[PDB]
Amino acid sequence: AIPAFHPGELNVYSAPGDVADVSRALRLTGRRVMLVPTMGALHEGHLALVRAAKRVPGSVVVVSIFVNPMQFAYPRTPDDDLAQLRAEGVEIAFTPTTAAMYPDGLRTTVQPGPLAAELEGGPRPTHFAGVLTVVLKLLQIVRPDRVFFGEKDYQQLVLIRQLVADFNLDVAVVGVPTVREADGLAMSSRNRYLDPAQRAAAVALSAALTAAAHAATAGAQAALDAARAVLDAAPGVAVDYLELRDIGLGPMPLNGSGRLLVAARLGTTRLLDNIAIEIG
Amino acid sequence: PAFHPGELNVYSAPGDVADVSRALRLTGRRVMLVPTMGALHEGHLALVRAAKRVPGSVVVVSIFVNPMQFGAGGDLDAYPRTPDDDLAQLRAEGVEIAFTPTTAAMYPDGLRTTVQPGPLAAELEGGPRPTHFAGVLTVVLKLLQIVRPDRVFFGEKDYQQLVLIRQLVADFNLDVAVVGVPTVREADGLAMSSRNRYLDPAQRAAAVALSAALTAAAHAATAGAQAALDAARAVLDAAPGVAVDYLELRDIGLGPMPLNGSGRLLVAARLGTTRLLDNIAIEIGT
Ligand SMILES: Nc1ncnc2c1ncn2[C@@H]1O[C@H](CSCC[C@@H](O)CO)[C@@H](O)[C@H]1O
Ligand SMILES: Nc1ncnc2c1ncn2[C@@H]1O[C@H](CSCC[C@@H](O)CO)[C@@H](O)[C@H]1O
Repeated sequence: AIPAFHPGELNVYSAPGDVADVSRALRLTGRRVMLVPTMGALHEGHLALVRAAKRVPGSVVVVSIFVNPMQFAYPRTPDDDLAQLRAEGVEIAFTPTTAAMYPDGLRTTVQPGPLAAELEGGPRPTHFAGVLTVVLKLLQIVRPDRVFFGEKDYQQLVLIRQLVADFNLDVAVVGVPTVREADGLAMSSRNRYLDPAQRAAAVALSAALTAAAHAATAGAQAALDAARAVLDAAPGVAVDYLELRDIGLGPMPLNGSGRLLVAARLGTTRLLDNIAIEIG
Repeated sequence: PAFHPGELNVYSAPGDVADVSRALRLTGRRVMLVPTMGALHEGHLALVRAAKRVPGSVVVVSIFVNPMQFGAGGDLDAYPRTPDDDLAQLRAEGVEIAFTPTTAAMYPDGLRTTVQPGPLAAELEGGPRPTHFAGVLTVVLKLLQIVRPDRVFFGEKDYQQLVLIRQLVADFNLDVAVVGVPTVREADGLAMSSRNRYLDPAQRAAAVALSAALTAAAHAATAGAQAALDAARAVLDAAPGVAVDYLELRDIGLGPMPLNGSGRLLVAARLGTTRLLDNIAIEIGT
């Protein structure tokens, strides 16, 4: 017997089987199930995922809130997150416990391809296994038609595309453009940790990337050099990498579409950003 | 793509069987999946029959000699391929779908994202072959995603493989029921296997010691674990030219738990270059 679902209201489920049964029943009624995976502490960046999901005709939006210990006190405002979702007209929140997600501990897991050891995988060599493992599980629990990820974490988005292709998953992966503060800083929960000198310096990540994207008419080296100049003008910004790659994060082609990605530490706060680049 | 019912329909393209499967499921039919590497014998046909008896089912039998679950050199080229016989057997069984993918269609990016099994995969069959079960669970995952069956069928013969498939399915919340089917045996007890064709008359005669030892142990087990294990071992010791790789008594889930009353006794032995497996349910004190 299928759990209670009240249309037009926020329905919250903590049991994987409960959201699974409702998702299945809803799909049979001709809803298209959209999945928005989050780790809570929702800002406008996450709302852009929600709104992207909402605009699909027939959508019912499932937002998972689950702090996945496998990809690591993280920020935790449960009541506030649910209010944001309620305000957005999301009808399903999925809020499992760790015990619910991992009843048998870490046993079978996803091993990502080699890209998981590069870029963000340098400092954190197991982070992406954690991500792909919990993503695969949510996909199987919820069985969405489409799943939504922000372009801000571009490498995560690329690896999710690889997970979906590699395991023949029947879901469309949708990347949603980065939401930015008024000065271009990519929205992130971490931003609140920056002191005022750090927050002023943080602007150099996005400024560096936009410079590069416009410098790119003069070629790949001019793009990279323009980006480095901007980063070089910021104090207290320790660049971990600044790398131009093709859109699938392979080596950058001589001409064509690429992505430029940057990561930097401002004190104890690590920030990432990335931008589309067209070479020449 | 076309699907003619009451006939065997062979699809090579994953997209083709995916479309047909989905179409069938929407029309009411329940999809049964029986994954094989071909070279079918009566053991595989019990799997088919178990699938076939599920009411309203359509049966998909996949045939794919999965390069990822083989080590080098060596073994992959040596696995028997008898596809004419296979398809004929499936037709004779009233199976409606054979799925026969190419390596390129399954591994267009080579080994990129893969399944990493739990620690069980390092044990028993995994000992000499530490990448073996990653290969199996990777292809089984992909098959379940392509075919999206209601239930998937595996033999008890490869009992550790069954256990790990159950782990895959639990751990990744796969929406499929795993059905284990009892081992089909020759008249004397020899567990049916594609490997048996590599036993000459003498080795074939000796090979009965595997099932003899396990059934003796299952009967001796009223007298406890030591008695069960020592009975099996005596039968194996008395068998000409059987080299035992392992004989282990484990809990039914094979994992980080002690044996109590209920267990599984598993044997692997070499007859010349041919490596044979068998296992049996054990009840201690029963
Ligand atoms: N500023 C932003 N703009 C757009 N998307 C964003 C932003 N900030 C965060 N997100 C997006 O919000 C999601 C964060 S939680 C991801 C869960 C996954 O790891 C599995 O556990 C992710 O899709 C970010 O890329
Ligand atoms: N004698 C038997 N009785 C019952 N089932 C059997 C027997 N012999 C083999 N099988 C069963 O036939 C299947 C072999 S193909 C497994 C495919 C996997 O590695 C990924 O490609 C397996 O379910 C055996 O346990």
